[PDB]
Amino acid sequence: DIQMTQSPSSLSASVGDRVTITCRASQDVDTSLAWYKQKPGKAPKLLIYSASFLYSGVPSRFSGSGSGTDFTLTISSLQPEDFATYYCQQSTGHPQTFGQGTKVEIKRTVAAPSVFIFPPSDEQLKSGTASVVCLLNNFYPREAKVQWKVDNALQSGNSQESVTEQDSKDSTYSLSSTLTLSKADYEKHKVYACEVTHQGLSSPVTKSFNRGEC
Amino acid sequence: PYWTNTEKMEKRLHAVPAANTVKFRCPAGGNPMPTMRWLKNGKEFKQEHRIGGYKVRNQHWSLIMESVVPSDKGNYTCVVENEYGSINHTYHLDVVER
Amino acid sequence: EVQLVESGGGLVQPGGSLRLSCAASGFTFTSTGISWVRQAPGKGLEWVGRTHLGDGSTNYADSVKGRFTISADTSKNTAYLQMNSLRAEDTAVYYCARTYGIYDLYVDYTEYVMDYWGQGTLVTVSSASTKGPSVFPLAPSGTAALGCLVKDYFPEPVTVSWNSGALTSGVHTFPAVLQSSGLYSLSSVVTVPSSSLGTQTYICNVNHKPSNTKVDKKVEPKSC
Repeated sequence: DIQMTQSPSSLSASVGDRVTITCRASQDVDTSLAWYKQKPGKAPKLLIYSASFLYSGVPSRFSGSGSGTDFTLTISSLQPEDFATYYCQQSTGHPQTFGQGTKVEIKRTVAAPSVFIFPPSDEQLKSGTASVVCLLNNFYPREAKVQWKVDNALQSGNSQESVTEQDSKDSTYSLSSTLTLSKADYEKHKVYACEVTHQGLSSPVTKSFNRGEC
Repeated sequence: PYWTNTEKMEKRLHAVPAANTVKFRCPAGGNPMPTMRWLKNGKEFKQEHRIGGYKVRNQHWSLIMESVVPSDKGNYTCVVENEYGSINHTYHLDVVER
Repeated sequence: EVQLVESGGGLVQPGGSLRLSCAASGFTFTSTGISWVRQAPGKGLEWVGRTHLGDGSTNYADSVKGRFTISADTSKNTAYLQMNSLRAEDTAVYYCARTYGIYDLYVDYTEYVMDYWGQGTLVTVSSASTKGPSVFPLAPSGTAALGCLVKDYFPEPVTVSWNSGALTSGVHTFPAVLQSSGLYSLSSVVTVPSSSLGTQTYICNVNHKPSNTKVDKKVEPKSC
């Protein structure tokens, strides 16, 4: 096929920044190239077609250039609503192909997570399973490390994380980590603790509870 | 000045469905690098001559008309001029329906 | 206003069939075209195919040929994607896009521009059955965090509001993750003042339409 390669894959830029995203095709596509913007949960929106034509309603701070096998999408002054994933797409007679996408995140000052820990409800304990939830609230950057400790034993393989999209107001992320145990294991042990590593933390903060004293 | 690809420039009849885009090319070179103007049915093609207007990309020697309507029917002619000569080509545009 | 509204999504069996619909308003496509592109959850965009009524052409991605069929009904101003012989890897959000062509004598092809897309409908291909979630509270231990755990449901989506949608600030509802069981789970948390605890009642309103599950769980500090 005609393979499209976007670079970079992801980027962090401040508001007002100039952003360049490049798209290379594995063979000549002339100027038959389109750029899409997509916010999470919504349809892609066309920005540019035929390499350099700005689509109706698309702000003039977006511009497109290139030909042959090299193309660039330029954002002259990055605004807060321009934070999304950008796709190129070649539109030759060859079957249509897209680039893998370039995700644009917002840069802001470092902010520490507020950490909370939640023990399994007693309702859930009736079912044969315990969920322990650890909440990292309103932090930046997204990079974070969560370590579960059950009676100071490190856990591996029994947790799942989920991260919110970047907040529109304060550009922070929130994360949840969920530790899943059989009721039987949960009752074999006393100390449930969540250890959080983050740039905004001089030292790892540990939030914890004792099974029962709640 | 001179056609870069004189074999594609022999093509003259162009049909396109309504509400799509027509693109006409007339790529050239000519010491010094010639400029290009467009004519419609003999007369100079100007922005107010059709509703959408028309777009160009000189750097790829092309006239473009979006959202074509049955009245865009006619002859379109690219003129390429430098200090030393003028070259001349006509495409005929037809619009298909439904 | 130019609008394109997709419907027909949902959870269907492997080997099974589905018809997606794409209804247009504000424009007709009697002389233009319709494209379909899909997006597997978490992944990039994948062209599915295209029919152009003005030039009469119909073409499909190789991964979809002979199983998927794109048609249109001018009477209803509606385009369709008939999906037959579905497999788990057809699971995706499906977008339809109004598609016009750039016709240029100089080249071999029509350059097609997909300039306006509908919001998409989610198709889930799986042999697993619809399952409603168990809703469990996340009890608060001067800011306090409390919330709801919405566990073991299938398929997407679920909706969580707080206090019938009167409490919206401080609320984070995490994206569902697929557990290894093949069932989704998510938590919905909110921060409130430590002083509002007890006084203010905090209820999460959970809906899962596929199973007709509706839970209103009250969240409060646990005792003992």
